[PDB]
Amino acid sequence: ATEFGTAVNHADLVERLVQFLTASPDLVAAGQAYEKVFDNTIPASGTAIAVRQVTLRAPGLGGTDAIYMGIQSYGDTALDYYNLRLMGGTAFNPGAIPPGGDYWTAFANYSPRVQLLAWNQPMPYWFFANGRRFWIVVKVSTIYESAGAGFILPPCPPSQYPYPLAVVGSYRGDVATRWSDVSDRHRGISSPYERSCYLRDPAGRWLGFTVDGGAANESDYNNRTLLPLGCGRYAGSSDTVVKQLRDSFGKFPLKALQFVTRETEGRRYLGDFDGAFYVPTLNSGAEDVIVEDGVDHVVFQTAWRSGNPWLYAIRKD
Amino acid sequence: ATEFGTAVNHADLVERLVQFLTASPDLVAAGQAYEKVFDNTIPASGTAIAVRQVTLRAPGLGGTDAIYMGIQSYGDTALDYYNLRLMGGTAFNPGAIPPGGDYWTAFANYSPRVQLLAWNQPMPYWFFANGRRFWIVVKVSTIYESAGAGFILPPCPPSQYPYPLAVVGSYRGDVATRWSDVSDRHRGISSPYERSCYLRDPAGRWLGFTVDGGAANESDYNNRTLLPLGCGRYAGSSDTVVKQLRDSFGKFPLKALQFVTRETEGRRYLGDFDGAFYVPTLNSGAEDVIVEDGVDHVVFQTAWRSGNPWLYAIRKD
Amino acid sequence: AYFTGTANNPADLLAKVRVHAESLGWVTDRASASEWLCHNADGYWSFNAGANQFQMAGNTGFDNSLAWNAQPGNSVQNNPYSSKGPTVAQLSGGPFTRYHLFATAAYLHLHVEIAAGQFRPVMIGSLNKRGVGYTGGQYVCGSFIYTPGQALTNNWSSHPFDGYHIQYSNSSCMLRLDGLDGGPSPEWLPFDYTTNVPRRVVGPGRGNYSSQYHPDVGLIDASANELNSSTTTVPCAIYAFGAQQRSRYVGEVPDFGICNMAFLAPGDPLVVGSDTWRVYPLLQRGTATDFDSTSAWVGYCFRVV
Amino acid sequence: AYFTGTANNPADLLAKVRVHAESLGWVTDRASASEWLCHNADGYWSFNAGANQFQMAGNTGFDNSLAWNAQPGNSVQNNPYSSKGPTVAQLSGGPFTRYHLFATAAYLHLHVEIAAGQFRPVMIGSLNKRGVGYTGGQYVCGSFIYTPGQALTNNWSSHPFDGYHIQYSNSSCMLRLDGLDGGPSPEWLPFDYTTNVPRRVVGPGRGNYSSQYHPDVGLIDASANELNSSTTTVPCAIYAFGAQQRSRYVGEVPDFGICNMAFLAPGDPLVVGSDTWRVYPLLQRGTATDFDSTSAWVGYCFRVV
Repeated sequence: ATEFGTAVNHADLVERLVQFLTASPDLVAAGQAYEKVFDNTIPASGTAIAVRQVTLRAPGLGGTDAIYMGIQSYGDTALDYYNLRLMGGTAFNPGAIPPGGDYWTAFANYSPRVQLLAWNQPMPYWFFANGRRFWIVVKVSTIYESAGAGFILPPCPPSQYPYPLAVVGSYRGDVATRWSDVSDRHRGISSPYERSCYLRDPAGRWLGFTVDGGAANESDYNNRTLLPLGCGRYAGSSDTVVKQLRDSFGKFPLKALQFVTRETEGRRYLGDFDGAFYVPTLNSGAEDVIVEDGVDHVVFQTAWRSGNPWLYAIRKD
Repeated sequence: ATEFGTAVNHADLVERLVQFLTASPDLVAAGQAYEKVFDNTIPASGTAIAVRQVTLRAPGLGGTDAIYMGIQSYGDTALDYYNLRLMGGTAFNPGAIPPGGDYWTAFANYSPRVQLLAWNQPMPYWFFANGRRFWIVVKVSTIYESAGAGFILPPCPPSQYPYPLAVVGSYRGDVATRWSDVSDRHRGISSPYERSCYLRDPAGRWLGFTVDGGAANESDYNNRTLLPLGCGRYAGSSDTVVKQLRDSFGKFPLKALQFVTRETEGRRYLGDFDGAFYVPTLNSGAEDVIVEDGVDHVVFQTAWRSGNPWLYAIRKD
Repeated sequence: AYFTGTANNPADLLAKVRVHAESLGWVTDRASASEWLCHNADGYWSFNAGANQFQMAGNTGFDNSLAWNAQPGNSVQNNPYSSKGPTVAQLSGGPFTRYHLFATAAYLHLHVEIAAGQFRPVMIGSLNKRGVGYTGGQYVCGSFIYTPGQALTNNWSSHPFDGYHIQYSNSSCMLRLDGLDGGPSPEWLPFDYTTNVPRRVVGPGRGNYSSQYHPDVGLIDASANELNSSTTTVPCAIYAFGAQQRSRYVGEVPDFGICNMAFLAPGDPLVVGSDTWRVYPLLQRGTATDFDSTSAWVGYCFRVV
Repeated sequence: AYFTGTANNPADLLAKVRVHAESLGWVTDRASASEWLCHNADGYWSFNAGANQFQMAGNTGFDNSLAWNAQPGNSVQNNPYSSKGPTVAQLSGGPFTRYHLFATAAYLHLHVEIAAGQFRPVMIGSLNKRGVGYTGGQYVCGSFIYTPGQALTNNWSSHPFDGYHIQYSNSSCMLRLDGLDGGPSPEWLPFDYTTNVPRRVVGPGRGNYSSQYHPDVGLIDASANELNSSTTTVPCAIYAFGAQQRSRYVGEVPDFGICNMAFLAPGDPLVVGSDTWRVYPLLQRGTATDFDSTSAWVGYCFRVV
């Protein structure tokens, strides 16, 4: 379910991920391994790296769920990037690919893509996976890149809301970007911004969540945010308790990340990240492991800055 | 299920409505009668008419559904409006009424109110009702007014979307109006405008539909409209076929009314009006009856005008 | 009911479809290796096979001494067009990957895959009256391509049941409506909008094109449901304009619907109710906004029996 | 566990709650008709009953020769406030309609309905350590009303676990945190935010006020679900501020949550899981925006056993 190592290049990383998903001892023993339903390389690379397209199937823990993802590898030698794109869906249909174009459109309830930034070089990596969700973390020098997708845990029975699919990435996948970018829009999972976290509304609507507002982003998503880091909505001061959070006598408190929407029509609470928590920064940092009740948690920070409100921990089991 | 008559006043009109819902031979014989869970008169009338509050429960055709509705008779003699406000919900709780305030807030998943306009003087009426929806139409002199609410008919199994509750009225219930209003916002069911028709999304979000856009209305509702009368979205001319629709050799074609939402996130087909259709105005008008396959249909026109877009017919069974 | 096969040349399709029709009881007044003069209890039709295209025309009477485009009450001379041209379906050299044929006693539908991703529909039949009393209702449609290589679905292009096209010579499809506005019974109304002719007809043919004139275009756009990935059938209502721009609904296309393929492949099944539906693209699948080089995602949902 | 009854005067409530505590096994070092000095395995508390209010104060030691507000390590003298005032709960001096008592070996919760729609809750207990190693954690809260007739929830008002109040004399609730920033072990931190004192504590007390300082205010705002009319319990986290303005999570209130009463009545049941919940309004229900004359829809949830 967990794997730490170094991949010689982005390709090496992707087949390492697929072998981990399809052959991890826990996954195979528990019958939670994922099934590959599509694997092609349609484009004719020119001044660019070969593009690998993979779509994988997912049963979930109980074996009764139908979950479909997609993964793409895209890069350009001239600009020196090897972006890895991600997306999700509820159905796949290979024949639904038009002559040319692309295949990601064939996914039922296709959603805008998120991506992870990397390049062809030995990169230390961290894999976390489970029958319902998977998380990716890559250590880039002093920068940490992360993304993931899976099922959230709503407080309502799965009978009426059986598809709580969520997809999150550091940056929007609609544009090609270089990992050396220093813009604030490039951040981690805990603090989505400008189409960095999409979630399937029970009404089959991929509602984006942004911790902070943005003129470029659509007005609809400004009313739905991640409360734990979005405390500024109610607080009347820039400085709040969250930004100044600190450990307690050596104990690092793990705070759950929530999904909430508050529009004119109504209010509803959706669920919580499975294995992602917020933690302080002082006297700590990335790569740190903390044990709470016998379960370990790793520490990571967003690429933009390593500040208190931009630091999160991920459960490793 | 159908009743034509004249109510001596608004209070008597509501009285006759409730007696029709209770003791209608079809309703009682089939056991489809509604249940009255609340009936109270909280306010102390001053220079205004007594206010009647009613909450009723509908079991539906199958007897396994849970439908909750409320009706209010709000009036002011000094202004001489005896408005009849309507709203819907999923649960009721009498103890959830605050000291003062109102009770409509106690509704679980409360929605903004729609209303019906009339005044205290004998008034012809047309009542249509069924286990899943009801329709009210009153001929106010030169003005025909109408409203109603109930369940739409989605094309998907009821197992996953069991609450397709819809509420529609001639005008928004957030303000008081005199039935001699001269604003374009006062119109009929077929064409809602400025919060005149609300529908409960499968995600429990009450989405209003408007055939025509409006600056005052929220930006979100602009992209979701009723297609039959909203053909201007795609047509490149003011005059279109629908405006010029006419009967064919004495046969009046009936067109079903439509619910559709086309947002950035995605598209979806919600349902159709049960017993309401669009028909032309030529060589015809209100109080006209047309028989199709042994089923009769009445013809009504909006308060604004009797133009071709401003006319619809209701099935009478 | 449902037939499939291959044809190296259009004459092969000609032979196979006539064989099927004759086996199904269709009455052919005259037959040949390249020309047809057939009829049924509903109406009369005439077809001619060119080197790389089919020529079709309606008919009301028979005369063996008249050419294929000179039968009594022919659409060539009895149409508002000044050009006086018959229906045309433009195809390729003849190499066909496969053809799917739907045959009934009242209508005939054909969908030929000329090449990988290239499809050309052909439609013949009569509209379901649905209790509406009118004489005629026979419809014959073809597929026309503007120019290979350039914008394939350009504005000048015409398609079956099209509601928007620019062309002064040929029409993709027609519709018969006898005795309209007190005129002579033989009347073949073409699918045109920009000619401003007193009498004309319009349909959802093009699907969800930007300048498509039909109120259901929204229904076709939203045919695919994002909630449960469910797709529904939208009746293809047709409209006829009177002498002074007064429209009259005429009917719906039998066993035919137009549906979106955002989330479906050519020929994939989606059973709705006890009836089964077959779905095949109009010309060629593209992206959402590719309304120039291909047919975007407009789909032809049919009922298979 | 759960008790109910009636009381004409505060003394009757005092008598019945002491009877219940003694029946449960609570140790009362001194008992009287109006003054108490009681303690348990967790901490020491002292209470006094006034004509129309209760006076509460924490304690660390016992001395029978000292007044009710002069016990060793008293909160009156060991607090940052210059006023040096104890906790106060402003009740009425008339017949209380009803009350609800939750009694346990570690905490005591009281909710008194002084009149129709009027409620005055009282909380005493110790926060769940949750494995966090710290000395103290005893909390005593009271209910304060600014002025009858005018805005009842005005800014100057203070409430249990409040995070924003304006007052220089009295505090509605207080918390114990020993040995903070190297200071003497006896420390009784009050709930204040605007005093800018080096050491203080804050809580979600007020609920969803406009200027409430807590990151879970949104969680309380969204406690009610528009989907299935389902409500969820939100842990009430308490935060503490150090000299260097670095906050430290301290714990959560045992068997206590906050939720919106937008779609429930006072005392309506909603069993979430195997545990049962009792929900009652804080002071008085109003509308969504009635943050002046009433307590809006903030609801106090207690786990009934």
